[PDB]
Amino acid sequence: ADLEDNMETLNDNLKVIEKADNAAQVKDALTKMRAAALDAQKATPPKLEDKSPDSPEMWDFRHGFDHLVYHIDDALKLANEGKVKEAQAAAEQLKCHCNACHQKYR
Ligand code: HEC
Ligand SMILES: [V+3]
Repeated sequence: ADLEDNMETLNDNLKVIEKADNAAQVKDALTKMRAAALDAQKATPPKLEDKSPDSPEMWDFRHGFDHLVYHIDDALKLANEGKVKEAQAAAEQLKCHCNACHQKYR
């Protein structure tokens, strides 16, 4: 999948999480989001296409996904413990990090 597919996967599963009826449903969407984040971490966003692959911008882009995954992994901990509401609030914490990378690189 390309970066656009990964973003729609992140967007769709965040909506799945918000509408979920139990924590296993949240757990399942979070794992799909984890996969999509690591995949997206390997892409070059179009705005940075003529930057060096070693550029500070490209490393900042990749590191935004590391922090997103960290957050996804914390939400997964709550989902595995059966705490549906806390895991959902944990998933909402992702949104500002989605937004901060978009502001720089969308
Ligand atoms: C950088 C570390 C990002 C993080 C974290 C998130 N997104 Fe993102 N997103 C990013 C880029 C560079 C782009 C442009 C994609 C392109 O190919 O030009 C996007 C785009 C989106 C979109 C629009 C996709 C499209 O059809 O063009 C969506 C819906 C989207 N992003 C959602 C999204 C969500 C929900 C995130 C947090 C879970 C998130 N993104 C994080 C870069 C980054
Ligand atoms: V954070």
